[PDB]
Amino acid sequence: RALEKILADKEVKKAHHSQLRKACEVALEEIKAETETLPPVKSKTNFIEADKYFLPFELACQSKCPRIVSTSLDCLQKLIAYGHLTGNAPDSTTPGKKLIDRIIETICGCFQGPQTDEGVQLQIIKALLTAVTSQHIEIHEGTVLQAVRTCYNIYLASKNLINQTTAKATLTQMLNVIFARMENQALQEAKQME
Amino acid sequence: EMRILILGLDGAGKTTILYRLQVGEVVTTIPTIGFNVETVTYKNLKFQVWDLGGLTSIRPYWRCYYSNTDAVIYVVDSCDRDRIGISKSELVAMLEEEELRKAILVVFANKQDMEQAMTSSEMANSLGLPALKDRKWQIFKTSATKGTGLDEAMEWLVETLKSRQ
Ligand SMILES: Nc1nc2c(ncn2[C@@H]2O[C@H](COP(=O)(O)OP(=O)(O)OP(=O)(O)O)[C@@H](O)[C@H]2O)c(=O)[nH]1
Ligand SMILES: [Mg+2]
Repeated sequence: RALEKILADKEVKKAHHSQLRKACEVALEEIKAETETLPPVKSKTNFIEADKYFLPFELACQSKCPRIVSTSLDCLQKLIAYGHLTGNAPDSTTPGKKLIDRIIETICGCFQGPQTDEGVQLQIIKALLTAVTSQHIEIHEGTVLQAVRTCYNIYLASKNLINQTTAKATLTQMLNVIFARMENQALQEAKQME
Repeated sequence: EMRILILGLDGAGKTTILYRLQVGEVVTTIPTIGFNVETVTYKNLKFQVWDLGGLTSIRPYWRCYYSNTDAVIYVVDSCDRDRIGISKSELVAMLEEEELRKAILVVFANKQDMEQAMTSSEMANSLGLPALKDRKWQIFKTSATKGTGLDEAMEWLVETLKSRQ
């Protein structure tokens, strides 16, 4: 349900970048064919799980208008925390890394130095958080590291104290989450052998 | 723009409140792990309101977010007779943090609409609110679902923030 509203809102800001506009339109159309409150819906299969519907967002993050990057980071964070973006086999890239690791890399890639918009900065920190910590999806440990890195980068090189203390916070939370998951994975290993 | 933490145990109604405040409607929620942050405008004041999850395991992190907090909306389930002691002890703990010395406290005695609800007075006593030192604070009977009491609580918070050294 959220999907439709957000995609139309995606069309509104700018068409000077025509490729982005077109990709949003195609994804919206496929949604209408599959169909044949404005915040995102519940997990169940009845709702057609939006996976490769993703691509207009990769645009939204690499768009320049920081209010639309900020928008993208937001709605991603939402639906991924709802369990709507489970991820799949490597797409348009070499294997040894699932599609989840791809979206995370594209949210890490919205932050480049202190210059970047702070609304975006925070949105990143937030998306990065509910990503690592989603009950629903596992991560390649290198993608974990990249998440951690981008966060620590925002923490050190920010110049917006809010985003500093929240990046410090999500930093703690993320590290503690992933560490605990590694702990009981190893303890199940130490017991299944038995 | 002012900083608000919405805190309180898991299932209290924190998230429901946040989005009821932002977009004026009730939405369906999940347990907030990590956080939600949204910007809320009320009676023409701009608030950055942060909703954090209340799950047992994710409570220790609340303190990481206390920095530069103008006000805490502390949401308590009025029907949860079982863990109000926990609400008390967790509130006691957070008000000891130096970061929050300047902070205004608003207690949402939430889920008032429900038959099993404790009275506003009973809850205040339960939380040891009258025992509060140097806190500007008030308690409010609320329903996030029905929209009950929210505007009253917000009017109070807004007027109270309009009080500068
Ligand atoms: N009857 C009644 N039910 C409510 C009220 N407010 C919230 N609820 C319900 O109780 C649930 C509370 O969940 P949330 O709003 O996520 O509470 P939360 O404290 O944000 O939860 P965490 O983020 O997991 O700590 C919601 O699913 C609502 O349907 C209320 O005022 N009255
Ligand atoms: Mg919640």
